[PDB]
Amino acid sequence: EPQVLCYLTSWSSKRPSAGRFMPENVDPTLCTHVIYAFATLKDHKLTEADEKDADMYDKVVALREKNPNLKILLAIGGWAFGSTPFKELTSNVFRMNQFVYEAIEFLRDYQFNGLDVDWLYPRGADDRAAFVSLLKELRLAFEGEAKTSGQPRLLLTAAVPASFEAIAAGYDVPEISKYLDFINVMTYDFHGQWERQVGHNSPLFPLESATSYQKKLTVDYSAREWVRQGAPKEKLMIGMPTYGRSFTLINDTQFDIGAPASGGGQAGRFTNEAGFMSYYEICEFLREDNTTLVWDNEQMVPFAYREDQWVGFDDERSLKTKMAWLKEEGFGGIMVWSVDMDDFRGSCGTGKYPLITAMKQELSGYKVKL
Ligand SMILES: CC(=O)N[C@@H]1[C@@H](O)[C@H](O[C@@H]2O[C@H](CO)[C@@H](O[C@@H]3O[C@H](CO)[C@@H](O[C@@H]4O[C@H](CO)[C@@H](O[C@@H]5O[C@H](CO)[C@@H](O)[C@H](O)[C@H]5NC(C)=O)[C@H](O)[C@H]4NC(C)=O)[C@H](O)[C@H]3NC(C)=O)[C@H](O)[C@H]2NC(C)=O)[C@@H](CO)O[C@H]1O
Ligand SMILES: *[C@@H]1O[C@H](CO)[C@@H](O)[C@H](O)[C@H]1NC(C)=O
Repeated sequence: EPQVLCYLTSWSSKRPSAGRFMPENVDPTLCTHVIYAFATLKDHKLTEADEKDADMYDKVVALREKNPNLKILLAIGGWAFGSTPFKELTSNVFRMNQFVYEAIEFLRDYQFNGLDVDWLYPRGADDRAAFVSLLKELRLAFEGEAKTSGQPRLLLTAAVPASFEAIAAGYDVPEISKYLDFINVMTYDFHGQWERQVGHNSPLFPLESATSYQKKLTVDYSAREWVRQGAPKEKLMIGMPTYGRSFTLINDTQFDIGAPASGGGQAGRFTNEAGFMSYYEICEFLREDNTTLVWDNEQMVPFAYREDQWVGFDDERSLKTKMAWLKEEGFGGIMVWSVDMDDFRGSCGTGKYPLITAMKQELSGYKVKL
């Protein structure tokens, strides 16, 4: 029963032209869960991050109206949110607990199936405990709300980093595994525009060339590191990106892995952030005159370059290769960032939703067992 958790970004509705994505562009039979990103905290209380995000929460739910087994979650936090609103939330108990109690109310008001807690990232010994405390009080209050109210319990999931260094620094893995329904490993952003050398967003395996250090910055090593630190395989949802990480090359003749980069690459027309492109933006890039598509047979992922623009991404083949690895490793399913950056319109010339469809196909008939 492999689970497929799909993140829906709220800000995708603000995209121009075709890029614009709304909750009813979602194929309600694709994913097993849809997670809406993100909400915020208004004085340590879970709330809408924008005034008529509200009607969107209502639109993203009632995807259930056409798939009643579909679970809809609300996400809190994310990258831009930072760590500060979480240290505050968890600095004292009345604050944290009244957040829990009121979040349930909030969640039930909108008829969300659960909460995805995305604190990026706890660091150090007291952040470690605050994170476990937060997860414990929420999970326990959820359990205890189900038997006072008599409804199916609210779900508790959390997104977690890939880096082994990040795991040690902020994550008591046996403890959070205990309270989380689902552990969403963000096995992407291994390399990107913060770096001055070309590297791939999401390599499954490393180059044989690689330093022992970077042999660790792979989907395979990361997911396994989590298993090593206590994580139950059936709760491990391995992250799958539908975007690629792009670079501007210092020199056009140097396009290989490790090639010097001045920084991020040209923003896509619709996502408007230099450093990455959606998959439908990748497709246009591929269609352009003399773009060179390269398959990395060691890393099992593709990248492509034209002139001084270089992008490493996931396609149908690499994602299926990862599904074969995941079934072989016995993981409980996948997490997708994000449903709105897959080619949902089918403009790439393949099917509609070609990336998530590919992963679905390869997961068919897979039962996770122990
Ligand atoms: C090996 C190692 O240590 N590597 C790290 C590397 O991990 C670090 O990169 C960061 O990784 C984390 C995952 O661990 C990324 O956060 C995840 O993944 C999602 C995709 O990257 C991320 O989506 C981003 O969310 C932002 C909001 O928090 C989006 O900002 C939005 O930008 C829009 C313009 O483009 C704007 O209109 C919106 O208003 C704005 N939204 C908000 C709320 O402000 C951003 O666009 C989006 N990126 C996308 C969609 O591609 C999620 O936040 C998060 N998912 C979760 C929590 O479930 C994070 O993105 C990575 N950071 C960067 C800068 O790439 C890296 C950082 O330097 O360090 C390495 O060492
Ligand atoms: C690009 O790199 C080559 C070496 O591969 C070098 O000879 C050339 O001068 C460079 N071109 C520039 C910096 O414009």
